[PDB]
Amino acid sequence: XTHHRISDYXRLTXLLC
Amino acid sequence: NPESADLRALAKHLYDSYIKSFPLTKAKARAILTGKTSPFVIYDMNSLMMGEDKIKKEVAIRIFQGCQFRSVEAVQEITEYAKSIPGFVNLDLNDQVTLLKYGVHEIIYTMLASLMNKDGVLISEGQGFMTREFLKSLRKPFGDFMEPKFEFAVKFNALELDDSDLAIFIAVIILSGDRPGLLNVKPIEDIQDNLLQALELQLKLNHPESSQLFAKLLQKMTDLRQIVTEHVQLLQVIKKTETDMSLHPLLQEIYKDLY
Repeated sequence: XTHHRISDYXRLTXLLC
Repeated sequence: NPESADLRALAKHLYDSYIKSFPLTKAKARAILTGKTSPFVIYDMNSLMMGEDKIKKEVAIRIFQGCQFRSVEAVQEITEYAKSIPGFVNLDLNDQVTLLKYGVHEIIYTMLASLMNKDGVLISEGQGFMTREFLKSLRKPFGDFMEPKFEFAVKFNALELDDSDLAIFIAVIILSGDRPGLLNVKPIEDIQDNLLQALELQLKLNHPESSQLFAKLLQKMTDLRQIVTEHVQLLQVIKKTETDMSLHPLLQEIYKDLY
């Protein structure tokens, strides 16, 4: 989901979420 | 005993999840390296050449980038494993991201040891073996990029951990309360405390002859932090000499403002 630094972690967030 | 049961059940859950998350386990790597099942050996430029046909720009750059691509696949598998660790996905999402950012390379090196011996490393999902000496032969500044990993692996492998041990140890590493920038340390330390007791019980059951194994393993966690530090510095150097070389964007996310 969304988090404070998401705009710097597109790819990692893709994997986690 | 209901706590004992819980702890054994946790060890079992993590082992089951590890197996699901990581195709190339230590058991599988050891079977290949000892012949119970051989990899194409790359020991020089000619064998690298012959290797490109048999298994899957300049050579040193190609090998380094190969290492990065393999790291990217490990980040994927580790992220999946982390999601299976009880409590992890219930943490603050900012904190989950911080735990992965700082945890993933330490796990990479831990699990890389499974594929290594003192003379080289399994590559291409166990279909090839690249000699340590060959990796040392590459031109500056790539000549040494694997040496810290080999050195760690030879010492780590001497503990003779199995995959059931490793599953708990890597969980302990990810759930580290001391990562920079964590917002809520206490819930992380609480989970890690359960994992540490699971680990202690696992090692007592699984390595009764190894009287100080738990303590020895806690020390390795600290050692892992230094290889990562040294790797990031190594990348700084390479980012200087080699401006044309593209870096992997997932890794750039991980490395950005790391240490």
